[PDB]
Amino acid sequence: ESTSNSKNVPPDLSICTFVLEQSLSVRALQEMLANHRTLLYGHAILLRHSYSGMYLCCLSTSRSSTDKLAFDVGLQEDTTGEACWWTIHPASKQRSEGEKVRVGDDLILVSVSSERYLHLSYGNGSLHVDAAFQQTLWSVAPISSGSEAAQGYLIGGDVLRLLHGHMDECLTVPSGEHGEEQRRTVHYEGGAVSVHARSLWRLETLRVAWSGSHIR
Amino acid sequence: PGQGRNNNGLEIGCVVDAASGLLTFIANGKELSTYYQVEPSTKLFPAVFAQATSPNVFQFELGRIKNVMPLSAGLFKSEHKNPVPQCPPRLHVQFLS
Amino acid sequence: NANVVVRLLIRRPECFGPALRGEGGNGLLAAMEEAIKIAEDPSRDGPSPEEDDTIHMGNAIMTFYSALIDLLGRCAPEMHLIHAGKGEAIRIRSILRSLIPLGDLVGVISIAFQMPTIAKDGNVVEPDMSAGFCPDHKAAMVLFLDSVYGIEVQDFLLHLLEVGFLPDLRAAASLDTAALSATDMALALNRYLCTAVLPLLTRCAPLFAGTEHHASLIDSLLHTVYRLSKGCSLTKAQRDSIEVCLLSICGQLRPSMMQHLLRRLVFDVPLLNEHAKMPLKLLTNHYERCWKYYCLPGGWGNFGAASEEELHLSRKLFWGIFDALSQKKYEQELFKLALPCLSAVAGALPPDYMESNYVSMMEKQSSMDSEGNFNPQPVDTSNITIPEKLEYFINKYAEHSHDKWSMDKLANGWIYGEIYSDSSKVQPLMKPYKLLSEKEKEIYRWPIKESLKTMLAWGWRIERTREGDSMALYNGYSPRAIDMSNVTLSRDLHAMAEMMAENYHNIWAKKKKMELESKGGGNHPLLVPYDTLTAKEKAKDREKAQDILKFLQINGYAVSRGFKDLELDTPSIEKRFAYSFLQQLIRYVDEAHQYILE
Amino acid sequence: CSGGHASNKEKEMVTSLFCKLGVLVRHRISLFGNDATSIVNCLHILGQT
Amino acid sequence: RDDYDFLMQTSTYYYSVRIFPGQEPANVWVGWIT
Repeated sequence: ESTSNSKNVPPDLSICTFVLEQSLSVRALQEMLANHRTLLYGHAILLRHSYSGMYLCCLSTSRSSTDKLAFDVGLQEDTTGEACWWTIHPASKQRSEGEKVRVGDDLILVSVSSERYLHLSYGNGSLHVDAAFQQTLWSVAPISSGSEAAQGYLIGGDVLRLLHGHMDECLTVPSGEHGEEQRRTVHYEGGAVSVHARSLWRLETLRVAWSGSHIR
Repeated sequence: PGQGRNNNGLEIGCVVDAASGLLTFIANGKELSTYYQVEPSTKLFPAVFAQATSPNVFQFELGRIKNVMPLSAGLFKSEHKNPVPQCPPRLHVQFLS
Repeated sequence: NANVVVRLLIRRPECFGPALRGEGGNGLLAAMEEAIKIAEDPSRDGPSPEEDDTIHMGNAIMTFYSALIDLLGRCAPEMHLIHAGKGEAIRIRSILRSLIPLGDLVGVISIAFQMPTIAKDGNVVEPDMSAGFCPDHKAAMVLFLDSVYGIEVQDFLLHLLEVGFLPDLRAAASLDTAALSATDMALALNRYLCTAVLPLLTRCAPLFAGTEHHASLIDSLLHTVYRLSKGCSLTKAQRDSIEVCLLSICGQLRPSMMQHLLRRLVFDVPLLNEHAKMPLKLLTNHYERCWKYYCLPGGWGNFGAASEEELHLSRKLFWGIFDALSQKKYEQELFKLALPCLSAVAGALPPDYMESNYVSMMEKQSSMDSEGNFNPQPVDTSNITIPEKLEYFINKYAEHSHDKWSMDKLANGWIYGEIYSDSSKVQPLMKPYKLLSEKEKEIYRWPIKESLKTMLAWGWRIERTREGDSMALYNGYSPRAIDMSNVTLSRDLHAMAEMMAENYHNIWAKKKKMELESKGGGNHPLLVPYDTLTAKEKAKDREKAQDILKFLQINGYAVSRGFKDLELDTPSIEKRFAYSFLQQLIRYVDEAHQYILE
Repeated sequence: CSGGHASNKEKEMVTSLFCKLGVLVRHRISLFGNDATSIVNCLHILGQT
Repeated sequence: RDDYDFLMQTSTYYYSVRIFPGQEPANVWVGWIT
């Protein structure tokens, strides 16, 4: 998903956001497979898709985008196995294995299952993300932290309803008429639209980094 | 008459006039000499006794000929007045065992 | 070390060459074929401004790719680690499997070779290996296929035999003359086979257990391996590898699938020469394993019993080996190996086995011979005369064959032959068979004449049925297809069809061998016995014979071998194998008593 | 049940073979050397048969 | 051509058995059983 064109086309970060479940070491992960924490270089991390709840993995099947050697990167439900774990490594010489991973550093991700890099391929007319042998530098940017201040306190990326009165009306669009042209109008409506999905709105900040922070 | 069975395979048509209980057989468009006269209220199951000398043996073709109902009309009360041939799933091939 | 090397190679993927690097690079099979084409082309093979300065870039490319595949195969993890399921080993095996598709390996193995040939004045023309495709290049493919992919499924094993291994086994068994067996390609093929192919088959022998529907291929495998063993210029290790492969396969084959192998051994084991030791052990193992298949009348359960042909062949084995051993002088190893064979054959043969008075006429012992093993001798049809009553069937079958030919031509797309249009290739004139000129009758009639005269010479009755053919004889181009695909023959009909197909192959082989001797060289792959041929090569002869028999059956002309046993010939006092054995045993004991008396 | 019975002449030949082997083995074990075990075993099995 | 009135009012039913070519008709019997 493009983000440099934010001023022209807003990106969809709701499907780009990932969560770092575990950061076990290589040996610990191998032992566990045989059977909070700060991320450090050389560890194997587990990435959970925030929206779908699945896990980033190197799929065995590959569409073979003229490479014939790169697997496809996708999502799978099962966290069992070595497909969902990715070892993180420094990209430049200024960082080494075992160093605490900084926010602004560029990372190299290696699939545990196949030893293929998380690689960006130019082969197609569009750009493809696939598990290949050529390394691609990935920059990890934070969206939200472990604070999550209270239950209220609007944060970026939140889905909510814009109540007009004291839970009297909600901002929404016509939906029951079943017409695409006239679903574009905006109005306050009262009733069960307060529990329907026709009155749900998502707050999207104009910044990529820390887009899930508190709204000021 | 001996033929090569090349234009078509052997097509023996069985005809039952149930109002008269008459059973007739057609070989290749000509009525065979053999015929039968069954009793009233007789229930006749269509059948074939075949000895396998080929992979493909035969076909129960549930069609019709001129001025005759198909078998499905007789078998099913709902399709009694329907001249369109049908093979509903209830009609299947059973074998002696 | 293997893990480190594989990781370095995948990190730097340019080490695999233009092919295998991805991003437009073709496959290994395409690269090898292009290398062969480059080797053929002088412009790219040489510089064009002892090996000396020449490099033979095509051979260089082949050697590079073979070496890369060999290194990867050696870097593949071991089976104990794979069974233990260690993650790094599984990952490495998966990486290698992704790098090299199985189809590429099978295709490179299926790639054919260049064979040394004989040229006029009787000299040898031997293509150079330094500028050509070598068996070492496939010895690497076999290593990779076994190490990474492995052969653990019968379908893949049989497919790989019929596409890649059997052609090369036949190709090395064909180079068994004095002039060719000492050349380079024969000497490299022997090494490649006996070090890569035969051990692989030995290790995959348990997958040969249930191959009852691939007899035409397993027979070819057995016969070619046996001919390789009989051949010379083989080292002791190569002979031992051939022996272990043959014993391992024969120990898992069904009893009925070694009929032709036994039929070939009955002519070599009696000689009791040096070569007659591995056959002498095959017979022992086979008759110790499958003795119920011969002894008990019920059989071995799923496998049934013998067809009296195998019993006659076993009796001939026993008596030939016994008589030859009696005449021969004493050799320690030969007499240590012959006695178990005799005992096993005697135990397998039922004591009350009465000799078959029905000795089938014209058994194909003339199809082979001593030290030639292949003498194509078709059954003579010149002296026999056609019956006067089969002319109607001649015309019917000639018309039907012409109709099928016309349908094939229409499928090709050629238009109706109103006039002789050779420019548009409408020359066959595509007319109804009646309108075809009487001069062109022969092109369709004569093969039918040959087939009927052969069947007559084999003493067969083509008997016409009054109840089936009387109404038949009483009763711009629109060809009509007599679709005989669904027509099915009986078991004896299949036997006769196979016999006629073998006769057709013998005719073609004799003609081609005369042409080959006239040309002074150029051996053809198909100059091998019908039993050694595979099904896809026997297909056209089998279809011709089946088509003729099916047309006869459809028209009602029943084809019967038609020989009746003159009498039952029970003589339990004369015809029993046990009776003959006891007679000769008593005779030998009496002779020994007389000798000890003097 | 499966295999047939030996003929009367067959059993006559078996008995004749046993008798001839006995006549051979009479007083000639030393001349037979180490084979005397083989001859006596043949006589044993024939005696059972 | 079949006439519709007779077609609807008739009590005559037909089926057929096609014995395929290559199968001997002498080993096939076609008809009805109770």
